[PDB]
Formats: sequence, C-alpha cells, structure tokens
Amino acid sequence: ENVWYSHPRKFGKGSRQCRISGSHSGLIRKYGLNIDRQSFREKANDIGFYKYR
Amino acid sequence: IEDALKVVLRTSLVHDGLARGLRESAKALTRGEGQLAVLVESVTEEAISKLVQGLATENVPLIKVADAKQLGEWAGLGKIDRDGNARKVVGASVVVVKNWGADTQEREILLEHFSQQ
Amino acid sequence: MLIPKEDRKKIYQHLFQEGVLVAKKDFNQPKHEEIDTKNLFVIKALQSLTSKGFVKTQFSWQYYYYTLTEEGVVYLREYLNLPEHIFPATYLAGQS
Amino acid sequence: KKVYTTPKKIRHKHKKVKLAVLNYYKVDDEGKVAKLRKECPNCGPGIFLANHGDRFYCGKCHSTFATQK
Amino acid sequence: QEVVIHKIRINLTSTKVKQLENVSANIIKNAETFKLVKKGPVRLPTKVLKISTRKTPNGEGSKTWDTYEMRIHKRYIDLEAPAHIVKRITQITIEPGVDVEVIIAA
Ligand SMILES: [Zn+2]
Repeated sequence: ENVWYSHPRKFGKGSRQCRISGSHSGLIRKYGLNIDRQSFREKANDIGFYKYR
Repeated sequence: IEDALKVVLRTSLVHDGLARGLRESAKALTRGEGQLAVLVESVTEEAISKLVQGLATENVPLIKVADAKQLGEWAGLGKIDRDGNARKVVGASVVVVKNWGADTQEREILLEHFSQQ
Repeated sequence: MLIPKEDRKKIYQHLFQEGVLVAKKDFNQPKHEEIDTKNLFVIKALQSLTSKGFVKTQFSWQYYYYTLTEEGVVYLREYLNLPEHIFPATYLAGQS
Repeated sequence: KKVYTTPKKIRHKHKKVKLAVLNYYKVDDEGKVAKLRKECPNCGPGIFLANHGDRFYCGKCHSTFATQK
Repeated sequence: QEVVIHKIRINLTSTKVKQLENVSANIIKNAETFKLVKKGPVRLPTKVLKISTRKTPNGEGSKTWDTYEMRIHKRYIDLEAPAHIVKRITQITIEPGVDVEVIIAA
C-alpha cells in the first residue's frame, strides 16, 4: 500500500527482468526471450534452437 | 415469533450492513442508511442506549428487548466452522441493520407492530 | 495477511466466477489483471485458502496456478453465502 | 558470517488507545440529540472531525481536510 | 454471388521445412484444380536466429561457447484470384508447425 516503498525501476535490472527464476544475471533479451542462460540451455531444444553449427 | 430478525441479520451479512457496536451504529443512523436497529433494554449505564435512541430519532424505528448474548449468537461474531456457535460468548450491544435482502415473511410486519403500533 | 474485507470478498467472488486464478510473483506492482486490487494481498488470500485443502498451487515460471476442489468451492460459497446453482466453469456449459 | 550489530534504540509500534469514548453525539435529557465539536461536510454530515489547536481535521479523508477557526 | 478479383499476397512462416513444403504443394494443387493466376512459391532469405551462450553455468572452466541457432523459413505466394471461394480455399489444410497468413486488398 505504501507510497514510499518503491522508487523508479524503469530499466537495467528493474523492468529488464527474468522469465523463469526471478534472477537478473545473464539475461538474453534477443528476440524478447527474457530467459536466463542456464535455464535456456536445458529448454532451447523445446523453444526451437539447436546445435547445428 | 420474530421472522425479521435472524433472517435480516443473515441478509446484512450477505451484503455487508451490520454496523455492530456504537460508533458504527451512530454512523449508520446519521443518514438514511440504518433501516432497523436492535438494542438491549437491560445493560449497564443505559445512558448509551438513550443516546442511541436520540440518534435514531434525529429513518427512526427501533426494536428494543433484552437478550444480548442470544442476539450476538444470531448475528454471527467469531468463529463458526461447525454448524452453530463454537465461540466463548458474544453480546449484541447495539446492532443497526443497513440491508434487507429478500422480502416476504415478517419484514414489514415487525415494523408495523413497532413503529406504527 | 490483513486485507480490506470488501476487496477480499470481491477477490473471492471473482475466483468463484472463474474457477481459476493467476497473479504472478510480481509483488509491489500497482494492480492485477481482471481484479482491480493489489496483488500481494490477493496472493496471501489464495495461500490462506489453500492452507486447509481447498485450492491447488504451482509456482511454475512465477505464475501461481489456483484452482478449487468441489469441497473448496462449497466452502467459498458458504463464505460468501450465495444461493444454490451458481457455477464456476467446473460445471460444464459449452460444447467441445 | 560476521555476527552482532547493536546501534541501540528500540520501540514497540503504537497504542490502540481504548477508552470508553462517545462523549461526542452529546444528549439533552429526552428531547434533542446534540452534535459536539465539529463534523466534516465534504465527506458527509455525521463523520466527526478532530480538534487539536487552531485545526479541525478529518479521519476518513485525513490529509485532504484541514480547517481553521 | 460476388465474383470480385482481390490480388492478394499470402505469406507462410515455418521453423520446419518439410511441413512448409507440404503446405506449398497443397496450395499449388489448389491453384491447379480451381485454375487461378499465381506467382509460384517464392523463397526468401531464411533468417537464422543465433543465440551465442557460454555452455558453462558457472564460468569456472575453459572458454566454451555454443551458438544455439534457429533457422526460420518464410516462403510466400502471390494469388491473383476472386473472392469468397478463394477465401474458403486459403483457410483449409493445416500441417503442425507451419503458420499460414492471408492478408487483404481488393
Ligand atoms: Zn474530509
């Protein structure tokens, strides 16, 4: 409820936020994925990226 | 006896309109909001009761009578869980009904008996 | 958590109407979708509801996945009084 | 982990302040009910104001209302 | 009863090539059966979506990189054809994977 609990979280690490764990380190924003690297590694074959070259 | 009591309390609970206590009751009274007020005839001081009556007079109608604890039980205050009561004890003090819900029964009959003889 | 009662009631009603609740782990934020309340409160309410059976919970991709059992539904109805034969979507209506 | 931090100063939170109250809405001996102190017209007559010292202040719309007399 | 020529572009999008090929074949067959003016399935530069990522989740170790890539196939078709019937045609036959998009203009 507090109108003093949050300052601007506009960019960098604020709005630039994870879409799996809730982390902030290693954020591939390419094609608007917003996934962490490690998670992506174990999921990319389902999202559709592979090891062709 | 008294169909527009328990049922009315239930309706109030459904639609949020049991201004239970003093301050809440007063608030309900101040404008055309509180339709029916239930007080206790047998309480300490009685000055408070008189004040309540005055406020009502300033909608007016009041159902008097005693039996505070029973009224409290009817209205539902505390923890239910089972089917009935399951508390220590709770009185009525002053309860002002702001809602009505469904008609029929003795809704207007009790009122007629009281306000309009 | 202590939620303003009316808001809580509204939330409950919405849940009943749906049979499904979301609200992500996006705390602090102004307002949830569909229901016009602060999210934290909603989440807490949901958790409370779950605590005794009632609802289901999954934390997947920070989403929260809230759906009620029939007993839970009944309890919800009791909480908000509401007459017989008012349906979420567990009771089938369409054709597929 | 490094342990213990004491810069002192501790407090509870706030008192409810119980009382018996309702000296407001004052009564004349069977005839008329009288409104003590002050009450807010902007929020609705009946909603009582608070008097402090050259200030009359609402509770429901707190920071919104201030009156001087 | 309408009979009005649209002159319409239809774009396909697919991560899978075989499915796309099948869809193209289907479209060609449809064109043949109804006898319609077309520009034969035109290929595009296939966008390869490269995400370069260190395979190590901690960083401690040798410098190993993996470029996780997704080759995306477009392929479009141009149909100079009538109205309602054409619309009906350009909706049916769906393979899992390939997305069919029909635009507008009359
Ligand atoms: Zn005010």
